[PDB]
Amino acid sequence: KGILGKKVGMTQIFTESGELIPVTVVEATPNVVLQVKTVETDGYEAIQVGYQDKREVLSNKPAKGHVAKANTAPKRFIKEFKNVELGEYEVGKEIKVDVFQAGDVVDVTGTTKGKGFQGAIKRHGQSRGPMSHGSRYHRRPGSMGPVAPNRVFKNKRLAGRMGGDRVTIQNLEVVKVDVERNVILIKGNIPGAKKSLITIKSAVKA
Amino acid sequence: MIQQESRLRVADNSGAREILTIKVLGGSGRKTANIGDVIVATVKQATPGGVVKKGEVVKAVIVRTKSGARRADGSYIKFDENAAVIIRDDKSPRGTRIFGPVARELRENNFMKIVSLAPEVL
Amino acid sequence: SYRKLGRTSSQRKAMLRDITTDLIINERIVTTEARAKEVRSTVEKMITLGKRGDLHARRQAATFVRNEVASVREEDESIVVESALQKLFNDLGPRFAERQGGYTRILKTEPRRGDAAPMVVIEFV
Amino acid sequence: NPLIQELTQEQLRTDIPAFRPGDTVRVHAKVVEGTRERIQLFEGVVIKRRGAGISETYTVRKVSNGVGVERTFPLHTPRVAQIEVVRYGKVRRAKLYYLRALHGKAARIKEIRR
Amino acid sequence: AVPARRTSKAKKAKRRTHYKLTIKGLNACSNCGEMKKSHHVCPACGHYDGKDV
RNA sequence: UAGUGAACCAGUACCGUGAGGGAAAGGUGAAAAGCACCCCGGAAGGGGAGUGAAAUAGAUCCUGAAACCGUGUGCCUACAA
RNA sequence: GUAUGAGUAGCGAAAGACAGGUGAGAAUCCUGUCCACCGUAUGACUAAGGUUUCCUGGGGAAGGCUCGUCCGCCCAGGGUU
RNA sequence: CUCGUUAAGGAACUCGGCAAAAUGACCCCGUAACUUCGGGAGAAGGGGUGCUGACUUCGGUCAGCCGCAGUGAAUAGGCCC
RNA sequence: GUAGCGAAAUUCCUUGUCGGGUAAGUUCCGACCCGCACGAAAGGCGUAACGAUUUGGGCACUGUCUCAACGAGAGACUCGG
RNA sequence: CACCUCGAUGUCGGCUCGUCGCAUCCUGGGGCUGUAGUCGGUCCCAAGGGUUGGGCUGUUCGCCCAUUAAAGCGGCACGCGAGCUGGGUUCAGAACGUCGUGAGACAGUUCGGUCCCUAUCCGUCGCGGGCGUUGGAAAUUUGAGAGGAGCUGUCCUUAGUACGAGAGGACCGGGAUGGACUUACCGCUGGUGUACCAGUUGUUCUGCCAAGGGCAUUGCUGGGUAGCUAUGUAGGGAAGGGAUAAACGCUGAAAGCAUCUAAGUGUGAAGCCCACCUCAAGAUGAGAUUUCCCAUUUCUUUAAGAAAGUAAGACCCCUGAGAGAUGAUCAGGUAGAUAGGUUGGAAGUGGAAGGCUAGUGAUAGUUGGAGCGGACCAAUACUAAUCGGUCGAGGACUUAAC
Ligand SMILES: [K+]
Ligand SMILES: [K+]
Ligand SMILES: [K+]
Ligand SMILES: [K+]
Ligand SMILES: [K+]
Ligand SMILES: [K+]
Ligand SMILES: [K+]
Ligand SMILES: [K+]
Ligand SMILES: [K+]
Ligand SMILES: [K+]
Ligand SMILES: [K+]
Ligand SMILES: [K+]
Ligand SMILES: [K+]
Ligand SMILES: [K+]
Ligand SMILES: [K+]
Ligand SMILES: [K+]
Ligand SMILES: [K+]
Ligand SMILES: [K+]
Ligand SMILES: [K+]
Ligand SMILES: [K+]
Ligand SMILES: [K+]
Ligand SMILES: [K+]
Ligand SMILES: [K+]
Ligand SMILES: [K+]
Ligand SMILES: [K+]
Ligand SMILES: [K+]
Ligand SMILES: [K+]
Ligand SMILES: [K+]
Ligand SMILES: [K+]
Ligand SMILES: [K+]
Ligand SMILES: [Mg+2]
Ligand SMILES: [Mg+2]
Ligand SMILES: [Mg+2]
Ligand SMILES: [Mg+2]
Ligand SMILES: [Mg+2]
Ligand SMILES: [Mg+2]
Ligand SMILES: [Mg+2]
Ligand SMILES: [Mg+2]
Ligand SMILES: [Mg+2]
Ligand SMILES: [Mg+2]
Ligand SMILES: [Mg+2]
Ligand SMILES: [Mg+2]
Ligand SMILES: [Mg+2]
Ligand SMILES: [Mg+2]
Ligand SMILES: [Mg+2]
Ligand SMILES: [Mg+2]
Ligand SMILES: [Mg+2]
Ligand SMILES: [Mg+2]
Ligand SMILES: [Mg+2]
Ligand SMILES: [Mg+2]
Ligand SMILES: [Mg+2]
Ligand SMILES: [Mg+2]
Ligand SMILES: [Mg+2]
Ligand SMILES: [Mg+2]
Ligand SMILES: [Mg+2]
Ligand SMILES: [Mg+2]
Ligand SMILES: [Mg+2]
Ligand SMILES: [Mg+2]
Ligand SMILES: [Mg+2]
Ligand SMILES: [Mg+2]
Ligand SMILES: [Mg+2]
Ligand SMILES: [Mg+2]
Ligand SMILES: [Mg+2]
Ligand SMILES: [Mg+2]
Ligand SMILES: [Mg+2]
Ligand SMILES: [Mg+2]
Ligand SMILES: [Mg+2]
Ligand SMILES: [Mg+2]
Ligand SMILES: [Mg+2]
Ligand SMILES: [Mg+2]
Ligand SMILES: [Mg+2]
Ligand SMILES: [Mg+2]
Ligand SMILES: [Zn+2]
Repeated sequence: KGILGKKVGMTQIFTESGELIPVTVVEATPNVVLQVKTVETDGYEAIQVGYQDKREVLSNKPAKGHVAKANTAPKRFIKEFKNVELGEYEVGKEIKVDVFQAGDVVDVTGTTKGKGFQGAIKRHGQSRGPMSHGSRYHRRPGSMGPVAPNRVFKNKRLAGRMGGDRVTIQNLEVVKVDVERNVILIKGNIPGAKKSLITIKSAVKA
Repeated sequence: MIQQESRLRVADNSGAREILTIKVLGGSGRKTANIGDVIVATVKQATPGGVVKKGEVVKAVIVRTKSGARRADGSYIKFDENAAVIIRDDKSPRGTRIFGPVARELRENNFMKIVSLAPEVL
Repeated sequence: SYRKLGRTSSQRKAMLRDITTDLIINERIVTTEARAKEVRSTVEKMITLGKRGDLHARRQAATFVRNEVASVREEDESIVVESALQKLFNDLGPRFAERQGGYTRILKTEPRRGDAAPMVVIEFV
Repeated sequence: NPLIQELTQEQLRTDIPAFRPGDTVRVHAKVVEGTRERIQLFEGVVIKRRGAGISETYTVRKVSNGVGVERTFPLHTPRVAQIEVVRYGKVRRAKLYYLRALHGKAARIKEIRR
Repeated sequence: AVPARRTSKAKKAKRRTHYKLTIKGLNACSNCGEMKKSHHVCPACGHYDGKDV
């Protein structure tokens, strides 16, 4: 079980018993199965899924041809889902939020917000140097290594572009499903900026 | 958030007035203690006639903090000061009376004697 | 967001007031790309005040528009001087009574010789 | 944002009285000490209102047994059976953080009878 | 820190591989036919989008 | 780069409070005949047109090396230590 | 003499903006307007020292840490009773 | 690098409270050990400061008003053993 | 080798021993005296006041720190010189 | 010992950053026990992870305080000063004890005392351009290989059971909740928030009143949106396979017996291979799938020839942000909501100006939850993304099968 949606934002919800929990609102306009991959044709089993109808002028003839089989408008996002029952899916089939029910445990994948070039202190949570007592070492990445190798070992973490990575949060709870609004309320917070792509899947650990 | 060297008022009549934190029990690297946590402290100022006396290493439980606690229902409680109660090893308070309001978190932590003696539990 | 224009906060405010009053007076000026892309919003907000026309808008604008001589005529054998603020509320507001925003346009032109700084013309429509 | 408003519009409560920071309110806060549930009254002056929609919260301050205490409640929590406006105070700002430093008479707020 | 070895001609030229100018956005002006920068007022005739300015 | 420090406006320029220290720098052509005039350019500088045996002898002017810089390309080079 | 580093470091405390003018050419020169800075001074006099840097009219080679139509620079006159 | 702000804690930092923070003007009250009797001493520790009326002996006092805050900004000792 | 002082700016053994201060004090303070190796004008002992002196403790204070976060400006970065 | 370095290889301690070894401090498995149980002792396997906060001292060390499951031992120029500090030690000053006749000196102490360098190459962390991957393109992908992560307490129950005479008190099994660490995010609690709101001092300017602007650290002060954020919130190290280490076997001879082994066969660890997360076809071995374009023109020569228009498509240019040092990425370019403005809201502030009323007045009430309102939300082509240009295939051969 899986679906693709757009990270609408964050709010909070009162459960029964009056508890208050943070939820992330993820909207998922019905995704469409654009292609079915099998061991015969591709060597592995999975279904290609498209989401977020795209303006035609924003699409290419090759892209339109690919989606023609499913007989739907061009989709902005396309992703393959594995570990699903291919028998249950066919090109042109629709997937709605109702695939999930409240109380489900899911893995949510997103692309972390990009911070750009960041120093080691922020990027790797390393310790500053003393800010006084004559210190001229505040936000620097520490020693690069011992003398003997005459080089620097790999993974000596340094400043660089931070964020924008594929991150999965495991075992988030599906608080609610609104089919009329194609909304899934997921307990907690999930990676990615608002309007970014989000991938909900049934938790693998479960 | 009470940490080592943090000073707290004493919310009982055990004799001590102001204590200083030595440890935050509960873990090897634990840094901070909040309401309902036990600490090892030293008496930096004691009432002249009290049982507990100045310079004594004692255990205490934090009963109210400036940075208070978050309740499961989404509410919060914050106090105007950091106060603790000196206790024996079995959570029994060393003194007989408790001063000022106390946070309700102590109930689930099983400081029932302090909770009963408290003039008010919030 | 907004641009810093390589000035401190107070300096940027003063420069924007200067350029905005200059555009009000002349209706067409030449500046750099960034200065123009910020002056457009400021001057159009000033025109919004002028369109409103009430005393409250007048004073709000006066906090921003500079105290300069927009124009001078000899009317009734007497010199009539119109300030930048008076021109705004007497001419520019009524002129744009109908437009729903977008009172200015920016035309890109040659880069400046001394800097190669991209230059543009900002002018009322 | 419109979508979030719609989702949380259902749970928004409706009987919240009209009060602003500086007004004295009594909060009928439900409490459970096990199986038994009880209403504990927290009466004090509203120090702060922040947030919007479902996320709006307000803080109430009272000096009990010589110690200042503040409770922050979600404005729409079902755990608060009722909010009652005991008095309307005259203040000049939204956040009354200055009260935390004052005591007794210094912290008094004139009433206005709106 | 100072260069340990002088840079050779070949290495220097390799480095300057990417140190070049470029000219982009030039196409014929509609009004006068002179080459101009797209989205810019034609410096020759002072026309943009078919109007004098 | 020799020969006086100085072949040339040299004990000069320059340095130093001062005593004192102390340079660099020769060559158009036989003859200025030192490029009238025209063209591009604000000029500089060029291209013609001329002088000349020679102008790639045009005054930074005989010859004009090497380092260094550049243009054109016959061959080679983007799995290589 | 010429490289390398390298078209890299630096371009030496701070507010400028626009309109007009001049001009081959202007962020950098002129005029105007507003704005801003110093004001026991970043103002007004002077001694020393400098030694024409003063004024007027020209110039844009070099100097000005960019530019320059401008200058305490260059050219020509003139100025100390 | 220069500068502003900071939850809770408050020297746990460190060789060392280095740096920063804090104190800072005026008026009033009050001020220790010790002493060479001068000092210590601005010890320490506290209080007042805005605006409007009325009255003043003209320094005040009384009453009222406003703010989170009244030497409302800038410039002004941290203290003790 | 007297008085006076003494683990001292002098005590190696030494973090001497004991007491005070701290939860914990090789530093500090008081005391003791087996003074390695004090001692009376290369002065002995004490001493109010003074000290950008050295040393230990306390209050206040805080980004010194737990443990870092944000914002402003200059450089860095892109472009023209 | 004196082999490199005296035309310089910077010395203790600390900080920052770690990495490796195992002779293992904790956690894991196991044998023996003078192992009843709870604790242990010793030995074997085991380096996956973890292994602290202070007082004193320049210190390492060490003692002490308080914790912890534990507070491991070592190498890396006693790692790490072109990464930091500079307290100690080795300069010049001065002083004490001591030695010297003396200048001075230490067989010793004490106070004070300049730590320079713009990264060329490799290396390391990030990001682009070129070409390749054999027709040209748009997407989606397998995973050779690589990295990450790997910790642990307490309580409850089983059970006051097994064991023990009693005190005491379990293995195994099942739950709950923490510590430290860590991946994300701003709905909450807070921080910040220099083009948001308000109060307020001095002076000065808009001629004056009123209302405002300038400067005073953003003048100061009280709040605070977006964004960025931790101490805030959510989540993770779950379960489980495969082959093994020590160890224990089953069957079994050599060796009628015995025997875990030689053949045969099994159990067995936080360890190894998976499992979980991320990168990944420049994996030149350049993979796979879906879809799109279509075999053009001219000249040379049978040329895998040359160039020249294009097709599919991409880019230039332009409007930008959820992206960003710049490239890049992504959202758009009138086939339009990409940004600015405008309109209406929201947060936020806290009652605008101008009036009126009361008051001698400061001021208060009212008009009116007003006015203002950066980044947030929704609509609206009003302004600007105009017009345009550039690049971009015609698909080699050999041999199986058909
Ligand atoms: K010649
Ligand atoms: K060549
Ligand atoms: K050079
Ligand atoms: K060079
Ligand atoms: K001139
Ligand atoms: K120390
Ligand atoms: K004193
Ligand atoms: K007051
Ligand atoms: K003072
Ligand atoms: K002694
Ligand atoms: K001695
Ligand atoms: K002691
Ligand atoms: K002294
Ligand atoms: K001194
Ligand atoms: K700070
Ligand atoms: K700390
Ligand atoms: K040496
Ligand atoms: K054992
Ligand atoms: K290990
Ligand atoms: K220490
Ligand atoms: K190590
Ligand atoms: K160093
Ligand atoms: K080195
Ligand atoms: K090298
Ligand atoms: K003013
Ligand atoms: K001014
Ligand atoms: K704030
Ligand atoms: K490929
Ligand atoms: K009003
Ligand atoms: K409002
Ligand atoms: Mg740290
Ligand atoms: Mg090597
Ligand atoms: Mg200012
Ligand atoms: Mg102007
Ligand atoms: Mg609100
Ligand atoms: Mg000579
Ligand atoms: Mg020749
Ligand atoms: Mg020659
Ligand atoms: Mg290879
Ligand atoms: Mg090759
Ligand atoms: Mg360089
Ligand atoms: Mg300068
Ligand atoms: Mg002065
Ligand atoms: Mg002159
Ligand atoms: Mg002149
Ligand atoms: Mg120049
Ligand atoms: Mg703080
Ligand atoms: Mg605070
Ligand atoms: Mg310490
Ligand atoms: Mg320490
Ligand atoms: Mg200091
Ligand atoms: Mg002041
Ligand atoms: Mg001693
Ligand atoms: Mg201490
Ligand atoms: Mg002792
Ligand atoms: Mg002596
Ligand atoms: Mg003598
Ligand atoms: Mg003496
Ligand atoms: Mg440049
Ligand atoms: Mg030998
Ligand atoms: Mg050498
Ligand atoms: Mg071993
Ligand atoms: Mg070393
Ligand atoms: Mg080094
Ligand atoms: Mg002697
Ligand atoms: Mg010696
Ligand atoms: Mg000194
Ligand atoms: Mg937040
Ligand atoms: Mg928010
Ligand atoms: Mg006035
Ligand atoms: Mg001034
Ligand atoms: Mg939009
Ligand atoms: Zn044209």
